[PDB]
Amino acid sequence: MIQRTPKIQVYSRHPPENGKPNFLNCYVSGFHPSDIEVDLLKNGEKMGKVEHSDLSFSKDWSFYLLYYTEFTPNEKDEYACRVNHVTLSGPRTVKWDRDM
Amino acid sequence: GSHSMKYFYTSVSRPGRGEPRFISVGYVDDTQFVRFDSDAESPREEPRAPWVEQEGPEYWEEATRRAKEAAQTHRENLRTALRYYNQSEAGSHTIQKMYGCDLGPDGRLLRGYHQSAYDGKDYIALNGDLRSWTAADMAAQNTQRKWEGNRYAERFRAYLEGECLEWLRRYLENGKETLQRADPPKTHVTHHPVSDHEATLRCWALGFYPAEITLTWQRDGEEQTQDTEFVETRPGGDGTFQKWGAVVVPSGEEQRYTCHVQHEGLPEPLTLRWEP
Amino acid sequence: QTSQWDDPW
Repeated sequence: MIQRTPKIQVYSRHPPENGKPNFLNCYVSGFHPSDIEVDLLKNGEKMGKVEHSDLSFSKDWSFYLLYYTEFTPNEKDEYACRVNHVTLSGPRTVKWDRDM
Repeated sequence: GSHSMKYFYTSVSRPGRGEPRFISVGYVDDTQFVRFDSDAESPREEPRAPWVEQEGPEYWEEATRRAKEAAQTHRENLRTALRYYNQSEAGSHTIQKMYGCDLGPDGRLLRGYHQSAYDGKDYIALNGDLRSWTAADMAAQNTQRKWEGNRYAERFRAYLEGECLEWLRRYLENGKETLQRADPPKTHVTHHPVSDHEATLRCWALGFYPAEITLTWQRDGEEQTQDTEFVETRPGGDGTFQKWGAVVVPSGEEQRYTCHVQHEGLPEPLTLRWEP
Repeated sequence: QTSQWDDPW
């Protein structure tokens, strides 16, 4: 049996403008099995109210999910996405980069 | 242009933790509208789109019934698969099934879908003719003998060509405003430092629908594939999609690269350069 | 709506 790693993308719903309310998105895809832990982090801390989509998969059978929360991008706050899966040696953190 | 309704079933066994999980999600094109999770306190078909909420109680009750039957069936399927591959009762295993219909422009079934996998690998799939099956291995051919014996293909063809297409059309009408729309992407090129003699040109396409889109790079008119990176199309969470394609370009050569965008929401395919 | 038919493996 083969198990596949999660591709991780951290981005914002709308273009990031300081002071303006927005949505932080962590899209995880191409993994298997479906079990997976995903957390949105503000300054290394787990965010409060984080929603996620319903489990689904692509044509290559790999699963995908979107986690997202409300956030207001500013200057001092640091945002990231922490993902853990059976294919990983441990949780993987991907920082939110406004250029990607 | 052409539309489709697809259902996705996922069944996950979990030895020593009770019954397997069974999720079913419904999609019209790139828009989810229904869910069913056996791991919910009170399992039942739920609306995930606004244009389906107005469906009568009969609809939701019957859908719930069908969902439950499917769940049980797949719970049996997992054990059967254990028997076919001669596997232990301790391991966790997965069965996935995607099935649906592509409503063509002629109003007829452009393509029918009914394919399933075991532990992430092809298991059995309905062929294009919608009369024959393709089994991935010798274990799936048991299931093939079974489905051929009961003329399952005929029944399912009956479903695809009829009820499936019809419900698809109804969904398309009730959600015309969000389903029958083509939103073009907002595009733009950004520059990023990489090396003392190299850089990155990132082409951005945001807030478009449907997801289908073509993002390419060209060097002085000739397609460019080397030193490129095209991330998987991602969701905005608001019913839109995003995508960017970057290229590593030697300093001073920026003006020679162009980005090309194709989307049904665009009257004419776009050509972009980095602008000051 | 989902399909009425879902034959066992």
